[PDB]
This record gives sequence, structure tokens and C-alpha cells, in this order.
Amino acid sequence: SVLTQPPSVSAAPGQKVTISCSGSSSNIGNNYVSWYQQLPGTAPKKLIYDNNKRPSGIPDRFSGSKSGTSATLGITGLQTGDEADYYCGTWDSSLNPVFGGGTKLEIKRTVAAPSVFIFPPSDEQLKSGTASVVCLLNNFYPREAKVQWKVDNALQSGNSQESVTEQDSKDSTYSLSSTLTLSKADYEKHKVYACEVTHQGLSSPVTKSFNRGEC
Amino acid sequence: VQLQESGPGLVKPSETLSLTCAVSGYSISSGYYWGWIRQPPGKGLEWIGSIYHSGSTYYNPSLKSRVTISVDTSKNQFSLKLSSVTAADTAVYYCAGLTQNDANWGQGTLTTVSSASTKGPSVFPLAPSSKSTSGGTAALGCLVKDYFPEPVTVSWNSGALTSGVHTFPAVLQSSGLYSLSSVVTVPSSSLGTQTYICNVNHKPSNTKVDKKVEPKSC
Repeated sequence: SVLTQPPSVSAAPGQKVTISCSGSSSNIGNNYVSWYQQLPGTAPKKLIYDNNKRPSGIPDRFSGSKSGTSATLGITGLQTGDEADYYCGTWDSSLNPVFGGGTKLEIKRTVAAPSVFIFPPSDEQLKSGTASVVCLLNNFYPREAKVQWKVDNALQSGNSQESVTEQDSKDSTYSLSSTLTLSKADYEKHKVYACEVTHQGLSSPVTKSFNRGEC
Repeated sequence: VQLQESGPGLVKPSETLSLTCAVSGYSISSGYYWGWIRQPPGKGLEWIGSIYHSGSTYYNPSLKSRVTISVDTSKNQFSLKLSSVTAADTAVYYCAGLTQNDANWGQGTLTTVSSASTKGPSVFPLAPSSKSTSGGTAALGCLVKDYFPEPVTVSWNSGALTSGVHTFPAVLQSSGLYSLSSVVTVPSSSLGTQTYICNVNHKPSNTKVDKKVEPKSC
């Protein structure tokens, strides 16, 4: 990670983005610049080689240019499948491979309200002596979301962990999973377990809850 | 032409990481070069080393004292040795090669360097019910809990089910163990009839679990 790229870039479907790559004299200045696309969970795939050239398979929506110690990747006609990390690459003064830090592409779309689901702990986990409560926020945009756990109307803090998927390949939305974990003993000292969700697409906070023992 | 790294695993501090890359559909002596590139979690790409047509090798200067890259012509594979590892060597390692213009990449293998030990996951259902029902759509999933190290792979109905599937990034719990959830949204009418199984594979512990997810009685 020697070359400099912007942390992220964003535009709407059908629009155009450009990702710059800033190096110096010894690398980008003297040598050819390559570009890669890395979809989440996959190996990097080359889009551009020798500053400007596309290998077979790569659509002409992708293009590249080089000017001094700076290179640029261009993506025209954005599609929802274009969400990925994009790296620039070249050779250093010793002709060894060097890469940029990467750039996250985010497709800008219309605001989407999250679907909220909640999952009581399973009997199998209960038998082991633990209770994990899961709250699902499905297919929303933008990314920001507030999830608050309430146990008998007591707000939980530092008691839960969440993670967010990468932007969906179809509708460019996000999903969020929050897990609240209690000991079996503590789980059986309370009745109402609730998940409270705040999002831009929600006129008011949505709450999903269950009582211990009804499932 | 396909490249395939050895499966994901765990390496203790200060021992020697060993990886192999099986080349398929191409003789290994007919390539320009073969090499390794690693990528730390959430970070960019780092070149490790390459071995060339003649056998001449070039290594990353900051790693050169610990790196050995060799080629097994008979097995048609090439290797990577990295000794005296620390937690800073935790990364997805890719093998790559140029054959005859873009190189051929392996799919990558996550190597974790930690003084913690290997543990297979427990798989609990995220059972569907009225609580996970929104209109005509119902949500269900699997909770893959208490494993180490990463990664795990989750598929639904042996890959037959892919639409509406969301597998979330794992989280590191305070116990030092990972926990992961994988969900899918299906028609509410299917809950009674259609069978839903999440296929879980934790290669570092050689743990595989096929877990049926049945509706909850609320």
C-alpha cells in the first residue's frame, strides 16, 4: 500500500465515476499503471493494464489514463454490480509490484426503509446455557442505522454487537444484524426483549419485540 | 487455467507459515513467473515475492529474511514459506502467476497468526415466526457461533438457494471467539413445506454442519 487513492467514491446508476491514483517519480512516473476490481470475498480482477488497455472480457465501461505521477480509472454507466474495492498498481524503482490503498465504490440510490425482524434464542442454545437474541434490519439505504436493545424497557449499552453487509448486488441496499447475548440465568430474569430501529426512511422509530416464553 | 491455495488455517506466533498453490490446466515451468501477494484484514495489497522463468527469486525487502518461494515441478505447484510469524502476518494470502495481458489469481486463503487455539462453531437456527414476518415475506437464518479462527462459509440448500441471502461479517466477541449470522428472506407460505438448510463449513477446524431451520411455534 504505497500509492494514494481516495478512501471512497459514489454516484448513481448510469452515472460516471473516476478514481485517482497518486504516486511519485519512481513508480507511476516511470512505469505502467494497472487497475483491479475486488468484489467482496473474491480475488482482485484486472480491469486495465499498461495505463489504457483492457483485457478480454472487461466491458468498455472501464477506462484508464495516466498523466505524470497520477493515474485515473473511469467507470461509465454505473451498474449495481460495480460495487467493489478498486486498486491501482504499478512497479517501483526496483520493478517490484506496488499497490494503492484501495477505493470503495458506493452506488447512490433512493432512500429505502429497513425491514425489521427479530429472533428469540433457540432452545438448543438455551440448553447450553446462553441466549443470543438477533435483530435483522433488511435491505435499507442509506447505510446509517440506529439499533437499540431494550430488556424490560432497560436500554442495553455495550451489551450487543452488530455488523453490516456490503452493498447488495441487485438493489444496492444494506442489511444489518445485531446480536444481544445473555446468560441463560439472566435471560430468565426478564420478559420483554425489544429491538428499536431508527432510519432515515422511517417516519418514526420501528420496534420489534417478543416476550420470553411465548415461542 | 486455475490456481488453488491450500485451505485457511491458524499459525501460532514465531512458527513458520507454509502455503502451497496448485496450478491446474497449465505447466508451471511454462509461466513468466509465479508469486504471492497478501492482504491484511480491511487493508490493501502487499507484494511478498515472485519466482521467475529461470528460477530466480525476488522478495519484498522488508520480508526477505523470512521468505522462501520454491516450485515443485512434479506436483505442478509452488510454495511459500514465512518463518518467525507475528500477528502482523495475519492476512489473506493470494498466489498468482502470468501465463503465455493479466495474471491468474488464486481465490486466496486467510491465515491467522494468534496464540489462541482452533475451535469449531456451534450452529443455532434463526427460526422464522410472526416475529420475523413482514407481509408476505418471512425471514430465517442460522447463527454460527463461537469459532476461531476465521473464516466460515455458509450456503443455503447446498447452493440451490441464493436469492435474498445475506451472510453478515463475523464479529469478534469478548471471549475471543467469532460469531456470524446468515439470513434469507422467503415467502411466508413456504415455511411449512419448503425445507431450509444452512450449510456451514469451518475449514480450519474441519467442521461441517448442515442445519435445518424450522418455523417457531409462537
